[PDB]
Amino acid sequence: IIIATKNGKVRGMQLTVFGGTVTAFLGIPYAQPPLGRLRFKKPQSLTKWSDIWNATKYANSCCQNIDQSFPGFHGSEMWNPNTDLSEDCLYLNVWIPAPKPKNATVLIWIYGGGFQTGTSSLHVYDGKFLARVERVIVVSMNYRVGALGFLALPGNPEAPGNMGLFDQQLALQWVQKNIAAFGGNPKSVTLFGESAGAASVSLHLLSPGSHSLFTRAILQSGSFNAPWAVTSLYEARNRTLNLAKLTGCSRENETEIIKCLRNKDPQEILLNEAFVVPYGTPLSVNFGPTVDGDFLTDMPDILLELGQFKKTQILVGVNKDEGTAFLVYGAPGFSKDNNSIITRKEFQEGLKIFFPGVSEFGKESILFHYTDWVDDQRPENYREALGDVVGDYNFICPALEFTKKFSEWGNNAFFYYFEHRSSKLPWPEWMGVMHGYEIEFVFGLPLERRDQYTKAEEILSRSIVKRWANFAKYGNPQETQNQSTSWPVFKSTEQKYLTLNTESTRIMTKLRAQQCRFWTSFFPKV
Ligand SMILES: *[C@@H]1O[C@H](CO[C@@H]2O[C@@H](C)[C@@H](O)[C@@H](O)[C@@H]2O)[C@@H](O[C@@H]2O[C@H](CO)[C@@H](O)[C@H](O)[C@H]2NC(C)=O)[C@H](O)[C@H]1NC(C)=O
Ligand SMILES: *[C@@H]1O[C@H](CO[C@@H]2O[C@@H](C)[C@@H](O)[C@@H](O)[C@@H]2O)[C@@H](O[C@@H]2O[C@H](CO)[C@@H](O)[C@H](O)[C@H]2NC(C)=O)[C@H](O)[C@H]1NC(C)=O
Ligand SMILES: CC(C)(C)OC(=O)N1CCC[C@@H](CNCCOc2cccc3c2ccn3S(=O)(=O)c2ccccc2)C1
Ligand SMILES: *[C@@H]1O[C@H](CO[C@@H]2O[C@@H](C)[C@@H](O)[C@@H](O)[C@@H]2O)[C@@H](O)[C@H](O)[C@H]1NC(C)=O
Ligand SMILES: *[C@@H]1O[C@H](CO)[C@@H](O)[C@H](O)[C@H]1NC(C)=O
Ligand SMILES: *[C@@H]1O[C@H](CO)[C@@H](O)[C@H](O)[C@H]1NC(C)=O
Ligand SMILES: *[C@@H]1O[C@H](CO)[C@@H](O)[C@H](O)[C@H]1NC(C)=O
Ligand code: NA
Repeated sequence: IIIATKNGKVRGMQLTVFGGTVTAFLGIPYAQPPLGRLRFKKPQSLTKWSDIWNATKYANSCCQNIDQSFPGFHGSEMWNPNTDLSEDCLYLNVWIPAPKPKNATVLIWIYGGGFQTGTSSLHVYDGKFLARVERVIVVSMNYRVGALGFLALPGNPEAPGNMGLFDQQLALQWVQKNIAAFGGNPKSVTLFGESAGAASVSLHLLSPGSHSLFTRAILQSGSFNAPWAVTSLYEARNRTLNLAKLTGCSRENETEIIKCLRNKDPQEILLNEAFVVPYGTPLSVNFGPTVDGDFLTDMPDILLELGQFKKTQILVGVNKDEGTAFLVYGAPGFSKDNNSIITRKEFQEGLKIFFPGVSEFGKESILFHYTDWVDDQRPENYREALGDVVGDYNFICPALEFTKKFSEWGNNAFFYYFEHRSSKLPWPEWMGVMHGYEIEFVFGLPLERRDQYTKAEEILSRSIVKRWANFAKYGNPQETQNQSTSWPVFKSTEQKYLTLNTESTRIMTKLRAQQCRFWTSFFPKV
């Protein structure tokens, strides 16, 4: 029931899972609360406590703006924080198998949400199934988001940037110093995350300070080379200064600006974050990763291209309809409550939404490459094209390009294409296999029979869970016992990938070849 850590004792709680037992430690602090004069600073080491810390409920989520477009709708609200927002939010969770394992592989989850939102306490991130079923240890942490986690005055340690990434780093550090006491093997740590969490994972592969803190990496629908993932030094300052003007904190001394932003209430910072950009969408990564010179020593496209990253195996993948979720947050003619048949004029209006600072020719080039129809009279043509545009540009092609470049330096890489639409999916059918809806299969929620997933979904999650765990444990995402399709390595010549679905698991090649030649070779020029 009680584990002694380097900083003090913590008490867990027993959970009944599938006729077995999992020990959860929910809400272990891993840093000094980044409060007062610590706001905007890198996270500070925690002083010991003398009592027994009670880790029996999730801690506070970090301060963040909430998705409000669909009040009462489970499809959006399942992603909103489900614990109190507070700046006092630097906590982590541990699920260990019962009985206490001897030398168990550790899985460390990093949530996404644009670097502006998200929390480790969400139901779909519940690591008790992985601990029960595969006897791995699951760790997840809260990390600062938005301006409070990523506001940047580069060089200035009062606000250097990438704080939330250093939050993540300090938690991986905690697992190294402490996870052996829980029965974990610190020499066998696999990072996994989704969306901005997957982008985070890839930045840890790049950051020298994280290289000794994990073994392997899993990137679900995200990588640092995605266009939303890294803010420029120009942008980051313009955004910091714009936040300052918006809060009356403009000063000539940059340090005085920070001190001024320290005396504002969390809510005034949050209210003004959306408006630091003029191209202002609910899907703006207003404050995100930057080249700080500490976490990130150089522009990550350069480090990737020239082989400057941790050499290890990666598991990378994407969902079939990455882009559809984002169309109901602004694109004209779209609704989750109808089939969103849009016209040519509405499609073009959508490109202006999602490509705000792009030339007319750039937008026409997108229209040209995506509107050469197999049948021009099919009314869903423009609706599905805009979805593919947003998903190929923002997720599928950056992940493929990341996998190609990473594997060219000699490491094994495995790529998947997830094409199963959850039977319990509350969004309409036109949105397909949505961004974020593999997560529940990965965490094994379909393994609970009471949760009214189908039998085929239980088997798909069970196979996925096995492959994730075999990858974490052995660097090889096979399922070796149930005459499963063998998952080949992804090589930049042949570019083989594995499809994930309830019917047949297939090996295909060159996912989205035509679309990604456009996005990776032509569009960066425009
Ligand atoms: C850099 O920032 C300036 C200033 O941003 C404005 O003020 C902030 C407090 C916030 O409210 C933003 O939404 C504002 O736009 C940007 O300059 C503005 O640009 C728009 C059009 O691009 C124009 O209509 C405004 O009048 C401009 N305001 C000022 C004060 O110049 C600028 O576009 C940003 N980007 C770059 C590259 O400079
Ligand atoms: C699908 O719905 C959109 C959104 O309109 C809203 O949501 C509906 C479900 C319903 O509750 C309406 O009362 C709402 O207005 C429709 O987009 C609107 O279309 C009309 C007419 O074309 C236009 O006047 C509005 O400006 C549009 N609103 C936008 C673009 O935000 C769309 O037409 C619907 N399409 C189908 C095929 O049903
Ligand atoms: C939470 C996860 C990541 C699992 O799933 C989703 O978020 N969705 C699924 C359906 C509900 C919606 C929830 N989101 C709320 C606000 O969270 C964000 C703000 C800002 C930029 C964000 C996000 C999220 C991605 N980004 S983004 O990758 O940078 C991007 C930006 C612009 C165009 C395309 C992609 C959406
Ligand atoms: C920590 O928890 C101790 C034991 O509490 C036991 O477990 C919790 C979940 C409750 O169900 C409680 O009724 C049980 O006795 C407490 O005795 C102790 O006071 C707690 N410490 C702090 C600082 O809150
Ligand atoms: C755990 O495994 C590592 C190698 O992966 C080994 O060096 C270490 O001593 C092991 N600890 C145990 C078995 O307690
Ligand atoms: C104001 O600027 C001075 C030098 O320009 C420097 O001490 C620091 O950045 C600011 N002063 C304080 C007390 O923070
Ligand atoms: C393999 O098949 C058996 C049934 O024959 C099933 O009970 C088990 O869960 C499957 N294992 C995996 C890893 O899919
Ligand atoms: Na081309």
